[PDB]
This record gives sequence, C-alpha cells and structure tokens, in this order.
Amino acid sequence: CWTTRMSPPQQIC
Amino acid sequence: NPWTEYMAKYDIEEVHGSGIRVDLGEDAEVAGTQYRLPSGKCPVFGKGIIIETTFLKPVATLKDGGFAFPPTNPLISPMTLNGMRDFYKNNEYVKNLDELTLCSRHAGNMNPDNDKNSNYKYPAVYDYNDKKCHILYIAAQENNFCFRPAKDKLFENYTYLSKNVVDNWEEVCPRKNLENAKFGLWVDGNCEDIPHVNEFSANDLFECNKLVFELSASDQPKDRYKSHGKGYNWGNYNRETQKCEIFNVKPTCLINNSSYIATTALSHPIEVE
Repeated sequence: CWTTRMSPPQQIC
Repeated sequence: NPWTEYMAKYDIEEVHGSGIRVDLGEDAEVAGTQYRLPSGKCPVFGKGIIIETTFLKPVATLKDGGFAFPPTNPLISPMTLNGMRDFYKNNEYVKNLDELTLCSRHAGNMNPDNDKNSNYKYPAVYDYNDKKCHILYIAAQENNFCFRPAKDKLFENYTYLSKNVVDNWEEVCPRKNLENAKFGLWVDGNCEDIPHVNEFSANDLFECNKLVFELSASDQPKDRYKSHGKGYNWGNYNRETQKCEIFNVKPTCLINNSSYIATTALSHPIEVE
C-alpha cells in the first residue's frame, strides 16, 4: 500500500 | 560570449546535476534505512533498462517480473496522460503540467512509508507511444537477475524520469540533436574546436547517441559514487566520416558545419533541429 502526498491523501494498495 | 544563454542547456552538470547512464545522485530514508534514488533534473530521452521479460512489466508479486509498479486500486500505474490530468483535475498546480513533469510528480506522489512522511520518491518512465506514465517500483538501473541501462530502438519513445525533473525542462534541458552544428569552446571572440576528443566509430546518429550515453555521467561503476553530472556527456557526430567525437567538458558555443550533428546523453537519439 502507498499513501498519496498531495491533498487530498488516500491509501492505494 | 553571445552563446551563453543558448548554451546554458548543455551545461549538463548545472541543469541535470546527476548521473545519466545510472542516475543515483541522492539518498532517501524509508523507516530507518537510507536508499539510493535518481535525482536528475532533466529527462533522459530514449533511456530504458535491458534485462538479460521487459522492465516496464509490473513487479513480481513468481520470481520474474519487471521494474514497474504492481497493479493498484485505483490503477495509478500505468496511467495515461489524460488519466493523470483527470486524476489531478482539482489540483491547479499539477493538472496542467507537461506530460514528463506530470509523470514525475505523479510518481513522486506515492509515499511508501504509510505511517510517516518520508522523502523517497520513485523514478518513472513516460512512453510517448502509448502516452502512458509508468511508475518504477525498482529504482535500480544496473546490476552485473542481471540488467543494464541503454539507449535502444525499442526504447526510443521511452523517457527516464527522476523525482527532480523540472517543470521547465523544455527550456533548460536538451532534447533535439543540432543538425549542421558542432559543439565548440568560445575563446577570444571565436568558437574553437574541442581540443581533445575521443573518437568512436558510429554508423549513424543513433549509435553515436548510444555511445555517448554509455560513457556519460554515471553514479555507479561498471556520496563517493556520485558523478553530480560530471562525465562524457557530449558528442560531435561527423555523419560523413562516421565518427562519434566524444568529450567530457561542457561546450560554450556552436560551429556551423554541415558534416556534424551535436548530441548529448540526455538528447533524443533521433530528433534533430
């Protein structure tokens, strides 16, 4: 999983 | 020197500032461990990775995958240009970026440290053919599972992008080869030849560009290892004698010569202007 840095942030697996 | 402004983009040490063949000019920490990662500010046109089954395939989740990101939900890699612009349609600071910078920023948007804000940002490859941005999960570029970086006919539409690719690369970075032009050094109001060059035979401009890339700035043999953009980054190609004249000092002017095409390791292996 990754987390976006720019807003708005989300988890992407 | 009236060439100063024009020749600024060929100061690869200043505008790119990192390795070209192998770009690993910075370090980033991911949860208590430092890693090496690309940091060149210019895009590398035509660069790809040759695996001794293609490096743009997703990472294996068997034993033989590629360098690219594994499948995601939502699918953020690979992602088309239109797919990216739509993804960032609310971000005015991103949605209108050029395809290369956007691809770089898109890749740099993915934080592996899901519990902290790390500085690790993945490299990327933009394929002009499919107009697809590929986030590279593996930042490694050469290991001799053996592989190596190269310019190749298969890679001509690929573009290797680090996290630091500037949004104005079109203005400050090389891309096109200079036809009927020869890299020179400005001295006493006149553009003189590069005094010492290393002559490599090459059948066409492509092979010359390929050779320059092979000999260019590299952050890995075969800090300490960092080139910071220093290396054999330039080449004067004499299309008539079929000589790729390679050198490692920055050019500061152009010479008009219909027999020559000026190329760099960052430049596209085909495009001329």
